[PDB]
Amino acid sequence: AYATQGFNLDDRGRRIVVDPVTRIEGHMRCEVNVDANNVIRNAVSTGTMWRGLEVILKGRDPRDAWAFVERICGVCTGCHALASVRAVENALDIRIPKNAHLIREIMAKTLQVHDHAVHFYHLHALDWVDVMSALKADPKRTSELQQLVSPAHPLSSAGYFRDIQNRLKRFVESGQLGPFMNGYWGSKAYVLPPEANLMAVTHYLEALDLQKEWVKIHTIFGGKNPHPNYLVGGVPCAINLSAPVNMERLSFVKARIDEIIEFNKNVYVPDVLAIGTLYKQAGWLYGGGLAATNVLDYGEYPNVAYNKSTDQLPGGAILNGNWDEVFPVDPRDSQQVQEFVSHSWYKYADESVGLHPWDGVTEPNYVLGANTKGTRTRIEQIDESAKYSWIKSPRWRGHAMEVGPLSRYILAYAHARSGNKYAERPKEQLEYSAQMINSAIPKALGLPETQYTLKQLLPSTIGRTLARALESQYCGEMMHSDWHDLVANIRAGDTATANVDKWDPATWPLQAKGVGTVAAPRGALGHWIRIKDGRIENYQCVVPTTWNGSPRDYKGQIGAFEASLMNTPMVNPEQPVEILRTLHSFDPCLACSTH
Amino acid sequence: PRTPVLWLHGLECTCCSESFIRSAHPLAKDVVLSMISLDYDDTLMAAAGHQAEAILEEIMTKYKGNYILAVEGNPPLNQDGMSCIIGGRPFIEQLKYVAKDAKAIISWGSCASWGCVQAAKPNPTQATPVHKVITDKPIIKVPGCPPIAEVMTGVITYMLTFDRIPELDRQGRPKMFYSQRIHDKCYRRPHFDAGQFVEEWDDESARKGFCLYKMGCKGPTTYNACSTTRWNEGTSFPIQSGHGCIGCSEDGFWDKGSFYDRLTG
Ligand code: SF4
Ligand code: F3S
Ligand SMILES: [Cl-]
Ligand SMILES: [Mg+2]
Repeated sequence: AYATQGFNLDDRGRRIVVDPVTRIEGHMRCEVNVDANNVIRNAVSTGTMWRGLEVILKGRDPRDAWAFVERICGVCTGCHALASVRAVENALDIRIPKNAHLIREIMAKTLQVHDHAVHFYHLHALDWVDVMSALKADPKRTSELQQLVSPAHPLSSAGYFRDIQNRLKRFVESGQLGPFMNGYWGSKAYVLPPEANLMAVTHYLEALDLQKEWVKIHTIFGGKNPHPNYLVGGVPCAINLSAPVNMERLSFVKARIDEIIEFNKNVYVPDVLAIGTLYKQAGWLYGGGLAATNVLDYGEYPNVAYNKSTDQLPGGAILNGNWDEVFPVDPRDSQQVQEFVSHSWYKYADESVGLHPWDGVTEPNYVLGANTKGTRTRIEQIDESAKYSWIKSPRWRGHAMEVGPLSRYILAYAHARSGNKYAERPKEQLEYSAQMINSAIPKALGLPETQYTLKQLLPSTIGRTLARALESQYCGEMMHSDWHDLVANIRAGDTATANVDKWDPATWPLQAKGVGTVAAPRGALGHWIRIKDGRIENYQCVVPTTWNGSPRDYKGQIGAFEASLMNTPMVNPEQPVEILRTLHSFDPCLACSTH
Repeated sequence: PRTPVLWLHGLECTCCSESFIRSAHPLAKDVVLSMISLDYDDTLMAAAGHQAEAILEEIMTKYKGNYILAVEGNPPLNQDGMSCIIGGRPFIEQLKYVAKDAKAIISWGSCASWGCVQAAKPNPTQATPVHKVITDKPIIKVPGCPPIAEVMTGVITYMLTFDRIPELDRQGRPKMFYSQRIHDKCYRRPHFDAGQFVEEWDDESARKGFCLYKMGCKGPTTYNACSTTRWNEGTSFPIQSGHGCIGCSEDGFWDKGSFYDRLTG
C-alpha cells in the first residue's frame, strides 16, 4: 500500500479482473482490489494492444503521414489526420487558406458530435439503462416522461413507445439476446424506473439509424467515412459554383448540420440531464478521480485562424482543484509534455526520465513482473509494481492530468470566470445544466431539489458524461456558424482550398520540426514530427486515451482511469457494473492510446 | 432462428465495425435485430470479462458448425502474441479456438484480409492476415480500409439468404463487389482518356474535376465498388471529393510508394 495524489492505494483486498473490458474501442484489461465492504481501494489500467505506427512512419514522406496515422483509429476517424497535416504544416511554415480551415473545422465538429452521441447511446447507455426493465414499462407513462424530459421531441406517443417495446419483447423472447446476452440486468446498481429505461432504449435505436446521416458531411468534403481524406496545405475538395464542392453540396451539408442540432437539443442533452438527475438523486457521485484536481487541454476552435487567444474551447492546465488559475500549456516546451515508460512495455536508456515527444522513443519491451500470477502468455493477475501496459505515461510538468470534454468544460468555465468571452456558451450550458439537474428536473419528477455546485457536480462520472453531451451540442452550434462563414467567403469570391507553395519537397528546409494539436473527442491530441531531407526522421503521438488510461509513472503517480475507480462501492464484486460505468465515461479508445 | 455471428477483434482501428453501422440498405439495426444473432462483439456487447468469455463456448457448443466467425483486425506473432491480449492470453489463441467450429469465416477489411497499416514495413508486431493463420477453413476476404458499408452488409445478406459463400476471385474476394477496378467506371475517366489531368492541388483542372492520375490516383490498379456503389449511401467517394484513390482495398497498399506518386506507364 502507498499514498499518492490524495488516494490511499491498497492491494490487500479481494482482486477482481475484467478482461476484456467491452463497449470500448480496442483492447483493455482492468483489475481492482476491493475491501471488506466491496469498495475499490486499488485500480490497474492495462492497454492490451500495440501496433507501432510511430515505428512504421520512419523514413516515409511527411505528405503521406496523415493517411497512416488516420488508421490509428476509425472511431475518432480523421482527428489524427488533422493533427498530422497540422504538424507538417507547422514544420514547413505552411498557412492554409480560409476555406480549408473552415472545412477542417466543420469535419472536426462533425466527428465530435458523431463520436459523442454514438458513444453515449451505443457504448455507455447500458451502464445506466436496464434493457430488461424497459420491457416492464407502461407505454403511456413513458410518453408522459418523454414530454417532461424533452417537450420539443416529436417522437413521443404511447403508440410509438409500445411498438418499440413490442419489438424488444419479441427479440428477447426469441431466446437469442445477442448484444444483451449475459448482461447484468436486474442489478441493484441500476436505479432508473422502467419508463426511463424504455425511453433510453428507444433513443438508442433512433441514434443508430440517425448517426449514418451525420457522417455524410465527411463524405462530401473527404470522400468517405470512416477515414475521410485530408491534404497537407489545405483540402482536396475544390470549389466551383463538375467540382467536388458546389452550392448544392453545401446546401446538403447545411441540412445535415440542422439535423444534428435538433438531435443534440431534443434527444441527447435532455437524456443525459434526466439520467444524470436520477443517478444524482440515488447519491451516485463517484468517479471524479483526477478531474477534482488536475485537468488539461491544448485549446481549440479559434474564431480567427492561427489566433489562439480566440479559442472557443480555450485550454491550458489546472492544478490542485484551483479553478482561479489556468496555466498556459505549450506543446513545444521540452519541460511540459513528457512520457514515462517506467510501468509500460517499452524501453528507454534511462526510465527515471520522461521524454518530450520530439525526443520520444518507441522500442517495445514486453516483460512481466515477479509478482505476476500466471505466465507470459496466460496472465491470471497482472503485476502493477512492474511493467503492465502498452500505454505510455504522459505527464505535464510531472503532474498526472485528466483530459477530455470534462477537462475542456472545467477549463472553459475557469476561463469564463476570468473574463474570457469566447467561453461564454460552455459556461451558459453548465449553469443551465446544474439548474436542470438540481431543480427543474426534480420538480418535474416530484423529487427533492438539491443544491450541488458545479465544483461538486462536474468532478464525477455523471459530470464527465454531462460534459461530453454539452460539448456535442456546442460543436453542432459552432459548425452551423462555420458553414455560414464558409458560404459567405465563397460568395465573396474566395474559392481557394489549397496552398501548394511548399508542396514539392525541393522547397523544404533540409531539416525541420513541427507539432500539431487537436481537441479530439476524448481530449488532448498531439503529433510531433521531425523531418530530415524530405523524410520522416521521428514521429511521436501522444493521444487523449494515452493520458487518461496511462499506467503509473516513475514517481508512482496514478492516471485518470485508475484514480476514477478509487473509492467506489460495487453492489457485487463479480459484476463490473460500476467499473464499466466509470471507465466508459472517459470513452476509452485503446487503439488510440497505444497506436 | 437467426445465424449466430461471433465478431472477434484483433489488432485494428475499428473502422470496419464503424463502416458496418453506416449501412443504409439494410440498416445495421435490422441486421442485428432480425437477420443475425450478434452474440459476441467487444464494441457493442453488454457483458464484459468472464461473462463475455462465457458466451463463446456456449454458442460454439449449441451451434457447432453453424455459426459465422467474423474477424476484424489481425493477430500479431511477435511479442509472443501479447501485443494483442484477450482474457490474459494471445489473441491468436482466441482466433484459432473460435475458428475451429465455424461454418464460414469473414475477414473484414484490409487488416484481416492482408495486414493493413500495422503490417506496413517494418511490421514491428508481425501482424499477420487471418488466412495465413487459419489454413483449413473457408475464408471470404472483404478488403478495404474500411470496406464500403453496403459491401459489408451485402456479404452478410448473401450468406444468410443462401447459406453459402458467394463466388470468389483468386484472392478470395466476392466477385459481386470486387470484379471492377475503380478506373473502369470512374466518372473522371473521360478526362483520363482525353489526357486532362490535375497537376497541382486546387489548380483550374482540379476545379473542373479533371483526372487525378498525376496526383497519384491508384484507381487503375485497385478493385472495389467505390466508383459505382460509392460511399455512405452513394453520397461520394474519394475521387469525387477530389483525392486520388490510395489503393486501400489492395494487398500491401501502404508499401507501394507515396500515395502522391503516379503509376508508371
Ligand atoms: S481519377 Fe483515378 S480512377 Fe478516375 S479516371 Fe483518373 S486515374 Fe482513373
Ligand atoms: S482509397 Fe479505398 S475507399 Fe475506394 S476509392 Fe480507393 S479503394
Ligand atoms: Cl494491406
Ligand atoms: Mg506515442
